[PDB]
Amino acid sequence: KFPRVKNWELGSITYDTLCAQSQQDGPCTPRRCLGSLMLPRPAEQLLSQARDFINQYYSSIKRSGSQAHEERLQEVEAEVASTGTYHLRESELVFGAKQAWRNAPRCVGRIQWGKLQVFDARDCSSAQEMFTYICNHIKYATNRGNLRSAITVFPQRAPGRGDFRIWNSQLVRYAGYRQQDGSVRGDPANVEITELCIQHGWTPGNGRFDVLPLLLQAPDEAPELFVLPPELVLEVPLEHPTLEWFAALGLRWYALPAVSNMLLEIGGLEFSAAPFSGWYMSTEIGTRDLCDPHRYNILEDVAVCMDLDTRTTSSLWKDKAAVEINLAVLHSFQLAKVTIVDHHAATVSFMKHLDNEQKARGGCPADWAWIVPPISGSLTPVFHQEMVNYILSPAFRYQPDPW
Amino acid sequence: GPKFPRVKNWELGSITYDTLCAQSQQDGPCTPRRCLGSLMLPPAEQLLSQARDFINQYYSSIKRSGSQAHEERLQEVEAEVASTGTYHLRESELVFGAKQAWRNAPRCVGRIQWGKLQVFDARDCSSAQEMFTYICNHIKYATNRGNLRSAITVFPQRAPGRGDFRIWNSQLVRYAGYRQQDGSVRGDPANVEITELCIQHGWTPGNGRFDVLPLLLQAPDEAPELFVLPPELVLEVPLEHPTLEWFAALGLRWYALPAVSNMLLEIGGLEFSAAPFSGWYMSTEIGTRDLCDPHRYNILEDVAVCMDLDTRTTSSLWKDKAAVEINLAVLHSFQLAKVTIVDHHAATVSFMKHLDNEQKARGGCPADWAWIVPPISGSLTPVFHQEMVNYILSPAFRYQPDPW
Ligand code: HEM
Ligand code: HEM
Ligand SMILES: Cc1cc(N)nc(CCc2cc(N)cc(CCc3cc(C)cc(N)n3)c2)c1
Ligand SMILES: Cc1cc(N)nc(CCc2cc(N)cc(CCc3cc(C)cc(N)n3)c2)c1
Ligand SMILES: C[C@H](O)[C@H](O)[C@H]1CNc2nc(N)[nH]c(=O)c2N1
Ligand SMILES: C[C@H](O)[C@H](O)[C@H]1CNc2nc(N)[nH]c(=O)c2N1
Ligand SMILES: [Zn+2]
Repeated sequence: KFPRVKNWELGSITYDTLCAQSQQDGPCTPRRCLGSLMLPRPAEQLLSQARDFINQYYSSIKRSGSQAHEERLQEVEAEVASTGTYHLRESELVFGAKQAWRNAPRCVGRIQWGKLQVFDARDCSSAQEMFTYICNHIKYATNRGNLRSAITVFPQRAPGRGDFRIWNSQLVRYAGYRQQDGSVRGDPANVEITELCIQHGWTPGNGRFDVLPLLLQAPDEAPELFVLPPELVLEVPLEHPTLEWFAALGLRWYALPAVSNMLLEIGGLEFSAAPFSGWYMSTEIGTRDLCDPHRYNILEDVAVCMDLDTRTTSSLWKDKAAVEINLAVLHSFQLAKVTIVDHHAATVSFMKHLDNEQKARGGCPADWAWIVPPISGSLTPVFHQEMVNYILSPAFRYQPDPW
Repeated sequence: GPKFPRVKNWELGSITYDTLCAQSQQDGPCTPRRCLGSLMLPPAEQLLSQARDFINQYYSSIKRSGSQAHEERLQEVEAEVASTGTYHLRESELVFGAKQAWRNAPRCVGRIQWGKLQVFDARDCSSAQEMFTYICNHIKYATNRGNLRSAITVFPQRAPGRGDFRIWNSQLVRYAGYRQQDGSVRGDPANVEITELCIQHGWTPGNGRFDVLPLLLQAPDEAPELFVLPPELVLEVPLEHPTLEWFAALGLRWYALPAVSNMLLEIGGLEFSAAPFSGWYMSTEIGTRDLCDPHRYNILEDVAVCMDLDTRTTSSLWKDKAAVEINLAVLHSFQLAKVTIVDHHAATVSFMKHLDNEQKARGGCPADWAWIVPPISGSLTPVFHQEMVNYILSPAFRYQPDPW
């Protein structure tokens, strides 16, 4: 009923009682576990999610059962009954966005959950306005290299109409241009979005690190194209502390990781555009973005530069090259004074987070496969820690692509 | 789409559907409400039903399903159980069942080799001395002077109110771990308990970092007996590095033969409590886990110091650099000594081949993602980008409680 959770390095045990608060089903059944899959395959229900959430909020400010709490429940009941929906107060939105981050099982960065700047953009009525808000978000979060976590929340989904959406998967992404002979120039993960940007009238570049425009969509309208001013997009040229040829690879990455395709669910309400951003963990760039074979795929090139023996896997050329690239990422961000965290530091701070949440809430939802870094897994404390995954609300969810 | 889990590979963009999971007769630990896949640990006519199912599986695998021989074997099994409460496997049924328990093991990346397993039948064994003889022959065959061969030895099955055959060691070859006066451990900390049990049963202990443990072997309703493995039978590999000359001076070594001795082999409801099985190593098991786990030999710092890394800051990636060199030392030294070993790249490539074989042969393959993905360079291997369905099929290897 309540899972026993063991750490195998330390021998310590806890019990997860928080999981009893889950009201949504994940993908697993007793017959089979689907925990390694990336994606999933009336008024009285909105009302009961709304009550839960308002109960969560008054409990958080230590005012459960108070006058303010009781009247807010009534405001919500009256509004749903008359209209089929309701609206959040700004402070409730602020609390709900922090909770959705806190509740995100795939995020190793949750020790920071309390420190989140929330921009209320729910008075947005046009793609133009979305663009201004997003530029403000980026300027704030970037902070000249001293990165600050942020989320901008555009207007909620409504029964009668289309969604506000950002078509891009992140605010900052490099173009992937499909070539004559089916090779890719740039980031292969962004081929389709690059093609959508072009067909909506973007004049494309022809480099490996061409920052994409945004496609922003106000309800029931064609998406609109907005070029991000180059001065807003902070980037870090990649070089290596001792390998001098490395800088000649012309490699670079952007400071700001900002997710823009996820849906923020709070108290039954859905925010289909609510982009959020923090700072990078070095392995996201050094290992996945640069070394994935279906991404920039630079491993072999680096290994050859290092004069390694590329003909046999057993020389561990791939491992040796991957470490140096992750090292180049860390050194380069440090040198350019741009916030970054390495995978050892991040995972140690996640273990602390696990302990804080154990005392605070009797548990912490975590997806082991996503928490464990993609190199040096067992060299991190999290490798050795059992984890319970489940869905709490407020939540960030996946949603279908708008096109 | 199909009413079965859809499974994607994100590197290649390819899709399969797992139909094999429908044949799972046993619940794992997950529910719709929470996933517990990262956790290391979880008969009147219930036996008949498991036996019938296994016999159906055997008759399928030889293509005699629905035949007269198939129906007669069924009848023979229920009659035996009807009159004695248990039944017994034919030789060829044991061989099939043992290979299928390996095939079915969600945590094993070596499964491409599953059809190639020497099965030693030791169901006539009646004493601890004879268990020892059997085990020694297994070790000789399996080791084959460095050209390793997968093998399993199967001792008599659990019987109605009669003691189990048990091997007390979790592996046939393990290094002692000696609890020191200052709280620390000399040798392998994983093995402090079994080490202290061996002494308690009369072993005279060494005091080294790599003392091979004796076996504690238990025949039915008898105290376990202690058996020292003849040293010439236990092939070890001293560890050296290909370019770092000082690495040899560290005096590290590991044994050639990984052989699990504490797992239960269940076949058709029959339970083989002593059934040691063995293969060859994947290099990360030694150079990443056994040598670098903090709660194991823990040599990362020492190696990083020799390599002159900055061990005072995480962001120098000293741990990552030392671990790569240790894994390379393990591969290099096994190669030089001509002892079969597989690195984590080759192993994982071969496991993807296996997945594609099993998709065609059976419609899926149970796989535990967290165990299959290697402990270093995870996303550098193809298995990282491959979704996996995990579920229990039988025949199976299972954990069982310690005999003490
Ligand atoms: C402050 C620094 C932060 C760090 C170092 C960090 C770290 C990470 C990392 C490494 C991932 C895995 C990314 C991947 O493999 O694609 C991730 C996932 C995620 N994080 Fe964070 N995070 C930070 C801030 C935030 C913030 C502010 C939020 C939201 C308010 C957030 C919410 C999420 C969500 C929803 C996911 C899952 C993304 C998905 O499913 O695709 N994180 N986090
Ligand atoms: C041929 C070479 C083989 C290789 C390279 C190999 C590889 C591995 C590896 C790397 C693991 C993970 C173990 C750990 O981290 O503790 C493992 C687990 C396992 N393998 Fe294999 N294997 C091989 C042969 C065998 C054989 C012959 C059997 C049985 C007949 C077997 C059955 C198992 C089982 C049951 C586990 C899970 C053990 C547990 O849950 O504690 N493998 N294998
Ligand atoms: C098919 C598919 C759909 C979907 N929605 N998401 C994915 C993978 C998720 C993901 C992919 C990338 N490239 C980057 C991030 C930013 C991760 C991040 C966020 C923050 C806020 C900080 C940080 N360090 N990293 C997340 C795949
Ligand atoms: C003490 C203990 C008890 C228990 N119930 N479970 C475990 C974890 C499993 C395990 C642990 C270790 N150290 C070694 C192996 C050999 C794995 C192996 C086997 C074969 C046959 C080949 C190979 N390459 N590796 C398996 C440990
Ligand atoms: C199939 C597998 O679940 C998939 O490759 C996951 C593994 N772990 C991950 N972990 C993180 N942090 N990000 C990822 O994209 C993935 N990919
Ligand atoms: C907590 C987690 O379940 C545990 O540490 C697992 C992770 N993956 C593993 N993978 C393998 N192959 N072997 C292991 O012992 C483990 N340990
Ligand atoms: Zn699961």
